[PDB]
Amino acid sequence: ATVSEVISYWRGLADTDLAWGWQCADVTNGTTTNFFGVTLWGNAIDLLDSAKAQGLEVIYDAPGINPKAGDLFVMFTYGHPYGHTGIIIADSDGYTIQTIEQNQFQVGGPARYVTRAFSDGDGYIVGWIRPPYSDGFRKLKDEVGTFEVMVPALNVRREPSLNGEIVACYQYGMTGTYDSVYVGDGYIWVSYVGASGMRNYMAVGDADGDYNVNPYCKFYLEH
Repeated sequence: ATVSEVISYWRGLADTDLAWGWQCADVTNGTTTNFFGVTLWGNAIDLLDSAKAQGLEVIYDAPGINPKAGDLFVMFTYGHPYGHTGIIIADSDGYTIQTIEQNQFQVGGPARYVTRAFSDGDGYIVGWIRPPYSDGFRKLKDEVGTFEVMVPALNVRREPSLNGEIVACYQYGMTGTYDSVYVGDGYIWVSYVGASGMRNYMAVGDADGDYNVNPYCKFYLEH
């Protein structure tokens, strides 16, 4: 993937919803997963550690060390322990950063243009990931399980399809029961009856056939 490709994708979304076609639903792991095939686990604040562990390039903020267009920043947050992330859309002079960021729905909101200082009332920039930029459905099984969300943010839908209506977005660490597993549109899905009373579907990893080959969750089976 190219820098212009990725920035243009995010500019498109900022310029403009419940039919968004990404499953992993934050800016950073959403981008690494969907453009680079590299999935990161953790809260936003954890993603520099997870990126390093997956062999990606990570650079920590320091005097004279400033981010570039295409970099994915991690921010320590004062108001909660989970951190914040976004994509840097222009080279930084070290005093401001131009970004696109996101603003039952626990995370994964609509994208917007932001310009921020390196440290403010909400938190401060810790560092950034530099991605390696270059030049139907079917029931699989009934199963009594619980999931644990391991990615920063994960969309939940009303149908187990790429663009099924989004009804929640779960955060890292969320757990819940499920009663069945589906395959569809390149993903494995778990399914459960939501509090609304209607059935929901959540993609839990990229699929090769019936195999979850890139998991977004951990799975636990009743004993």
